[PDB]
Amino acid sequence: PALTKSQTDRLEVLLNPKDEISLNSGKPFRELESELLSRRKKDLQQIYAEERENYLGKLEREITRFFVDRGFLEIKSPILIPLEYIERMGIDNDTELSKQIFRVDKNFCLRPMLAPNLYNYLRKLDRALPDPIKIFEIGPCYRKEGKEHLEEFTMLNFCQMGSGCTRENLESIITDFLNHLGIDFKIVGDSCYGDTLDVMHGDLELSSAVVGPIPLDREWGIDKPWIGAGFGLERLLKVKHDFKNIKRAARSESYYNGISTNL
Ligand SMILES: C#CCOC(=O)NCCCC[C@@H](N)C(=O)OP(=O)(O)OC[C@H]1O[C@@H](n2cnc3c(N)ncnc32)[C@H](O)[C@@H]1O
Ligand SMILES: [Mg+2]
Repeated sequence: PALTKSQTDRLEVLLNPKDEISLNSGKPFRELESELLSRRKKDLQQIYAEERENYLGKLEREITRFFVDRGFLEIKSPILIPLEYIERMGIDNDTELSKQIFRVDKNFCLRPMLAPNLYNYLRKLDRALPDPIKIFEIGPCYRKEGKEHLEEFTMLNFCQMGSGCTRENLESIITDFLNHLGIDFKIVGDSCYGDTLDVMHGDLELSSAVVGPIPLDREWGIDKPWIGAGFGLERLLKVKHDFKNIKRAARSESYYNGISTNL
């Protein structure tokens, strides 16, 4: 008897990218399932015996090291932010991203992006720190949203403001970063300040990057050249570990380092 679609779905939960097992050599479902359960249990046992690190935590630590070592100040800013910051980001009450915001009270929301707090840090730090100002943050962001989007995700955003804010410098930082992580990519932009660049892995967007200045800056009291980019950590993990589904890379009770916890 052929496997049912439901049975196949169940085995796929238990399958890890490089399992050499074949789902069509006569073995009944129960046997295939039992084999995969054994393997996934042994995977968790191995993590628990040796490293004990969560991939999302560990990636955050590796990225933090990378940016700190290259002169960028580590920021930890609020996750719960004023709703006014979203409007000030140019996201109107009729925009599609406006419908994706998780509101919390009359006045607050879960940040859907790192830009507003980083804008405020850039303005504030310009009074204390020498040119150029280099900062980054990694942490949770939220958007009401498939196989590439999560409602709860983790962004890296880095910024430089003042001298050296060129397209070439931005591309070089992106290039050093992803070659450090071991992640294949191409940078796409219309090749003729103002530019947005997409960092792609095949069809998957890893990042949107901006060469400022842009008109939005004045809303935030910023009037200097700047460059920056945001990367989703769950996307980076998905690519690095070859997960078929991004939910395997997320904060989750169903997956641990891309291993099913329903065993
Ligand atoms: C001060 C200052 C200025 O600083 C800056 O603003 N500097 C320039 C950075 C601007 C770009 C960026 N920061 C941005 O605005 O969000 P995005 O919608 O473009 O998506 C960014 C990335 O987040 C991930 N991502 C987004 N949505 C999701 C999701 N639902 N699930 C998983 N991953 C996601 C994914 O990797 C995507 O490519
Ligand atoms: Mg984008």
